[PDB]
Amino acid sequence: SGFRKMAFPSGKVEGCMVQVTCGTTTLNGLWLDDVVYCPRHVICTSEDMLNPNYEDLLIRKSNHNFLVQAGNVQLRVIGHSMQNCVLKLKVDTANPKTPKYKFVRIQPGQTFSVLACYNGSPSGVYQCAMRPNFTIKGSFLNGSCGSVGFNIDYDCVSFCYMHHMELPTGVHAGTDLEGNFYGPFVDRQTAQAAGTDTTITVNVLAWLYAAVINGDRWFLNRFTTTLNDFNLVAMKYNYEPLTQDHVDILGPLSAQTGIAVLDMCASLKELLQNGMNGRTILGSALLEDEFTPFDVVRQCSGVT
Amino acid sequence: SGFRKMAFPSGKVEGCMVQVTCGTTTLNGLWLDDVVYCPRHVICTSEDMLNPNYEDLLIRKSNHNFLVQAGNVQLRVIGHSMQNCVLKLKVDTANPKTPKYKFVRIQPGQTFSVLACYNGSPSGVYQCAMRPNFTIKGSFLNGSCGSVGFNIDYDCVSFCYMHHMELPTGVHAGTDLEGNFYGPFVDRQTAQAAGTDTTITVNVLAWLYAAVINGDRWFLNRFTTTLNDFNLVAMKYNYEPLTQDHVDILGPLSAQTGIAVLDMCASLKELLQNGMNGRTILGSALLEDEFTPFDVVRQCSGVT
Ligand SMILES: O=C(Nc1nncn1C1CC1)[C@H]1CCOc2ccc(Cl)cc21
Ligand SMILES: O=C(Nc1nncn1C1CC1)[C@H]1CCOc2ccc(Cl)cc21
Repeated sequence: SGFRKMAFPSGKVEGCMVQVTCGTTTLNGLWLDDVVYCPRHVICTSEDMLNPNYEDLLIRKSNHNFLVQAGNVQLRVIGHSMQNCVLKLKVDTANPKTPKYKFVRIQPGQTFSVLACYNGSPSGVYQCAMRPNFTIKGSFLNGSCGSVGFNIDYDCVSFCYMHHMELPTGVHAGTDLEGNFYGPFVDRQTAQAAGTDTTITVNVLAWLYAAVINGDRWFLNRFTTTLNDFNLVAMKYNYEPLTQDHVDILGPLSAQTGIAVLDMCASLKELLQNGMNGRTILGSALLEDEFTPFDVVRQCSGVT
Repeated sequence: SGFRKMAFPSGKVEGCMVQVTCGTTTLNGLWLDDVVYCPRHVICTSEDMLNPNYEDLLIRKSNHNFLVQAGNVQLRVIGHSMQNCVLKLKVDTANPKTPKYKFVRIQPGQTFSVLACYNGSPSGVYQCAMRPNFTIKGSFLNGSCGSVGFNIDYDCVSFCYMHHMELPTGVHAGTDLEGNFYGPFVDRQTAQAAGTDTTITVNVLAWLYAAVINGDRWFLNRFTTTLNDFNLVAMKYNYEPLTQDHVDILGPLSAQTGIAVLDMCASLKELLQNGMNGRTILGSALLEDEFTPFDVVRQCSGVT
């Protein structure tokens, strides 16, 4: 038993991390097959970032200007192209450590692990959620750009995020591996305010199921509710509306614990209305929303 | 910016995980050089665990009874010995993926990453602290025994923990890599109650410094305190006593923020006495104690 904010093992992704330098800018790249993926803002100076014309800036760059280093060995760049906000640097060597992989665009509320890197070297791994306002709350310093988010299904790594920037509010923004930003954000140093950071309701419920499975039951009450009644309370508390799709997704957790989804919604409703009263749930004093129902099942079953 | 419960990249440790089976028991082992380390309770049946005589049980086991599998390939066991609560299985092949490593016995309050494994395969990685009562609060299911805790200094992996059991209270106990248990626990299915789980005061202060560095400053007050006055409050709240050694260890964080350690102790004192009042610090509603002052410096500087 016990429930932890668990990240995927990062070894498969560590073997893909490289350093990419263009001029005076060094960031991280992802080396998969004979392609290195990195944020296109590697071509920018700090001045350029204020209003960059990436196509115009890219004209002044040749293959030899992109310095790609894997460990202590240099990769030869034989091609470069821009796909949305990412650059794809074709190298002459396929990464021998390339795992089975996919590029996936996640939905808000989904979780992933981030392997934070600096100069192509891994510093740490943590679990994140794509917030409903399309930001992530990570831990990224200067040089962390190009660090990636991913999920693993046994031996296939699904890359879902590449880190690009920190908004003036300290939250993070990035793209999928096709270079498309999550949300309305652009790779420009400009006023970009995030929208409302609502709570991922289906994730909180999944985490409440994880608590029951792991012994924390104090919050279970004698009440039930309806999707409409629950949603009225969820609106008031900046919680995402719960749909029948979410109820169906919670089905296996409901079956395992014997607690109907709407009964758990009524427990969540009372927690929102009365608070925790100085108590904790799974060692947390707030309602945790960065565990999906799939993460809960996976962690509680031991998927390797 | 941003501060996350970050684990070390686990690739170096993933390459050491093997499956060890003895009879009907399968658990994880750590393969370093030509030795596989695993909990000695791999030789036990569920009945034996009630009152095992490990030396007597071990007499009935030969090298061929320990089945060691690395991925899909079997390792030949050419020797076996018991060192405290761990078995050391000598194999005929040195692990080609053996990283630079040390075996270290950590002190209560120190942190480490756990690579949770099942059948020699990694399932996930999370950051833990050795509690002051010598337990850890992990996420371990049946089959997770032999999963290890470690820290990394650039390329050297310091193994500090091997998972052995879950106490009836859901907390976890284990040994260092010499097989010595942390705390008073024994590898026997018996009444083993944990002592008081006090809060790691020096870690909370380090995390309060991390909050200031990352923008969360609401809790800073106009007060100061003394080590003795602070410790009176810390005793009342089941916080570990703060020593001058702890103040010295917080020195670089104090210097970076310009907030004297005793002033931060006065902030912590008011937080203990008044609570958070429904507010959060680094996205937490409670005082976090599983970040050491070294973790805070490391995360805030970007050590790879
Ligand atoms: O935000 C940035 N990258 C990063 N990633 N995670 C965190 N941080 C930094 C620490 C903010 C870059 C990309 C956008 O253009 C600029 C412009 C100025 C500066 Cl200082 C940084 C950046
Ligand atoms: O606690 C155990 N290992 C484990 N590790 N982390 C978690 N869990 C299990 C889930 C409790 C083992 C070792 C002690 O002897 C026994 C005896 C009975 C049983 Cl059921 C398990 C065990």
